[PDB]
Amino acid sequence: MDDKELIEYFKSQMKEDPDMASAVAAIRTLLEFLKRDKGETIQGLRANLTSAIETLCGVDSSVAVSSGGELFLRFISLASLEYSDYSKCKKIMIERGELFLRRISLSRNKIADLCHTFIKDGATILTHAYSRVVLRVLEAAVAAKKRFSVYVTESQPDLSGKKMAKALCHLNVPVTVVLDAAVGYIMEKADLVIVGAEGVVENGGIINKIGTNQMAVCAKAQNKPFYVVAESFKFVRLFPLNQQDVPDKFKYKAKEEHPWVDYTAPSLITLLFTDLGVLTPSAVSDELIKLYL
Amino acid sequence: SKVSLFSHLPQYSRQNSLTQFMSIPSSVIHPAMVRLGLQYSQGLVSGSNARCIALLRALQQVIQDYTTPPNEELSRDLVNKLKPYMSFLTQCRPLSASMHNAIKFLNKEITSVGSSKREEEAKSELRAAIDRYVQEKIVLAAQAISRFAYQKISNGDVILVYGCSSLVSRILQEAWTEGRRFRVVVVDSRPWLEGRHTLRSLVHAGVPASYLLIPAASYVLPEVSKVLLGAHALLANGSVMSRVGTAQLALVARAHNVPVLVCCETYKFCERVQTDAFVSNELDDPDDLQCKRGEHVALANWQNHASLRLLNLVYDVTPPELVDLVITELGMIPCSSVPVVLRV
Amino acid sequence: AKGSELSERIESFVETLKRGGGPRSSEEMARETLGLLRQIITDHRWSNAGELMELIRREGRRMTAAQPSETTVGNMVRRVLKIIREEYGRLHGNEDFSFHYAQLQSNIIEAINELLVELEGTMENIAAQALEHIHSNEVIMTIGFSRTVEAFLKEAARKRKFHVIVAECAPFCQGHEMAVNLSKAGIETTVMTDAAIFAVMSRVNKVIIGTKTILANGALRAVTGTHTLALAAKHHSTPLIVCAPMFKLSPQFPNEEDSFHKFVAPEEVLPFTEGDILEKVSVHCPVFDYVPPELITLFISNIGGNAPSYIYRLMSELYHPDDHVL
Repeated sequence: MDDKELIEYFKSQMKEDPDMASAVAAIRTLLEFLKRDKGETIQGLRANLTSAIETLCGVDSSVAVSSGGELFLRFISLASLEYSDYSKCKKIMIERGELFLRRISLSRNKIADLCHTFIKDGATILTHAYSRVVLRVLEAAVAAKKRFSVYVTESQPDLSGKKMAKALCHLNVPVTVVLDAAVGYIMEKADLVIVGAEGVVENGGIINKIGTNQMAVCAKAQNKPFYVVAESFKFVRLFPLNQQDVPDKFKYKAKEEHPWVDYTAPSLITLLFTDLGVLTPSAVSDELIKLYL
Repeated sequence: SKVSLFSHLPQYSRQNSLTQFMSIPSSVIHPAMVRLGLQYSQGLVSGSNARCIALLRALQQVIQDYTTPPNEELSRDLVNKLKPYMSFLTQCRPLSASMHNAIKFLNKEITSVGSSKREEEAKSELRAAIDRYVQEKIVLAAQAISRFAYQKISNGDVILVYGCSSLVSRILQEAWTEGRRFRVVVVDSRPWLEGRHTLRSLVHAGVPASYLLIPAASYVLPEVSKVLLGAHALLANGSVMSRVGTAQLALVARAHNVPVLVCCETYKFCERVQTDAFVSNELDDPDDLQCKRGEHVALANWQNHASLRLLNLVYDVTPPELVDLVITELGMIPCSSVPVVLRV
Repeated sequence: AKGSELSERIESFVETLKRGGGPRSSEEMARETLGLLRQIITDHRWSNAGELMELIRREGRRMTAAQPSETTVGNMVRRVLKIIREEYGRLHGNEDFSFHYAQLQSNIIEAINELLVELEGTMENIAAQALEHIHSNEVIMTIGFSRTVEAFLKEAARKRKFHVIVAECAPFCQGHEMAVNLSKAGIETTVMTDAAIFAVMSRVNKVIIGTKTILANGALRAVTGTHTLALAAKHHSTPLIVCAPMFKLSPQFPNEEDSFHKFVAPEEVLPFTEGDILEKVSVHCPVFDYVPPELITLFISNIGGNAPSYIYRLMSELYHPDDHVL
């Protein structure tokens, strides 16, 4: 099928269910594209898949999409070169893709189960922007008879924090909203910091919504732990050194341009909660190599 | 007349020639290696790269002329014969980790040789193995490292280098040939003054460059953007052993917020552990410290004075907290991840 | 017969664990635990691996809940479980353990015997590395009583000369015995109270200490007062060294707290003869202390020296991730 069908299917899948990330939609679109092929040679199919991934990347500019596409491409073909009939190989790869899609969807519950035991009783928690996995973690924590208070940030320019505040108020939890310029003023009362992630880099740092770097520095100045929640399919191969090493195709969405993302160094992070387990920033270098088979 | 702190380390001069005490038609030691050891005290020293190549060439030549004993095999005879050879070579000048790894590999190869083959077949196989080792472990690794490091250079940069090293010069020349524009700063230190090799090579290549001495390092760091360094060995805990003065540059660069990159191959990985830039070093000839003032040369006849010692170190150790990136033939990794990856 | 004796031994072990303890080293604890596990293996009925794994897991949960502070027992239990898993995976060639074989028991017993033999020869390997870290005319400071550090210093004292400073821990002064034993060997020693640790740091060259447990991320569970010592050493950039064997490594993270410390009677601090004043005053007597991993430089083990970041990898080759929680 052509690119117009690809884009239409992608947008329809995104719009049908709001509780879904871009990566899952991209993976489902790629699987549907795989099921609608007619070729006879493997590398022609490889070229078609690469072109499809490249076209899909141009619509939405997020880090997770490209990494998910690459992981899907190199995970689908562990053993598909044995027989001489195209049909058997195609069936085997379709089965492998279905298995991969099945295995993708169990990460959030594992993350919540591993992370909910780090919250004390009667504690104040700071957070930035909106993230669904953090909400799941908090739901699991409140299901275990614990009490805490939450501070959130308005997170300009789209006021994303108020949405998370409204979602939190539905679970009768004390939640308050502060300004974007009062983070350092309010760090005094906090006890721990939990944020989401948009991509994990080779040296252990992260890429996230603009405004995380200053919060991390302020928390480091007063010796507060910094926790990160992420997923396996968000691992990318990149080794930035400063703020200007980030590729420009991720900074500006499709100074005065207001870049949307920023990078945080591994020396300001305490622990990482992934579906692979609990890893210090030093083990990410090995785990990324092992993952990229 | 060594310092009490460095009493254990031996001190040697460059005028105590050891060749006077054996016959001109040498029989105790193979003549080619005698020539090599004589040359060790004059030059042929560059980051344990030329030294290892020369040692391997001499070993190949020695292996070429061998006779199988009537009541013995090659495996024990050659191993027992080689010990006085590099013992005398060590007596000439202390070795380096790369040579230790090379001789360990050669001994491992020698032991595994079976007795079924003929002498000529074994000799040819050993020569082929040595050629494969040198071809795989040095040249292709350098090409891969240059290819990897080409991606970290951008237009309008200012890169700082220290000392003389073939790898850095190769990387810079390849990057310039590829069509990128930048400029370089060279820092030198007494008494060897080895930065002039790099300065001349860069000038001949056609790259703008500046030159200065180590104590003024804090003067020019506001302009620099990157720091690029070589290495001599890689310790187990992740520290870096290099020429004296590297740690100062690392510390001042950290104080000025400048990233630091280190280039090395994977066959220099050592198994030693050190916690300070001291203890395990090598001393040199103190008379090189005499300044050629022209008139009233101070420190002349320094042995006449009662309490006066001259110190001359060769090496220092940099902790892993001052390094941000390491580039090897296997890719780019953080410093603290060196032992877990390379140990296998 | 066998069942009654096994039950009696298990009950005696649990009772000894519950009622404080005794003057027993860690090596004795590990040897006793391994002997008990071997005895359980030899004299119980089981057909497939599942029954044995469930029985071992239940016993391990019981003896771990007996005394939370002790950690070597859980490590030995997990190691035995991993050995059994390896043997079953080798013989067999989601998973099922219902398949039966007749060679598992001999292989498991032989592996346990090899592990005991390896465990026997551990102190000498740590002591053999002493000469590479201590030089002439140096000052070294230590805290508390530790057999490993004692052997480490005694081995190096045979060839070189140095001076040692010992700081007592004073809820129960134990540095006195260490100082006496060091002095008997012919080494210069000095005894000094906890209050003057910071004022003395300017004249020290190295710090060598023991430990009780090593956590996954490189953190330390030491005796009380080690945190201030580590902070003072960091203030002067003085190196710090920990001497500890391999059976003190546990696959846990510092997230439970609470029972992390161990509290004892306040009789040690304030005597009972203080009268009515002991009616509105709260007395707290902790024992153990937590140390973050940024304050540790090197680890000296029975295989070599490693950076704190390497410890994680070691864990991956010691315990299966399934058996992390009993």
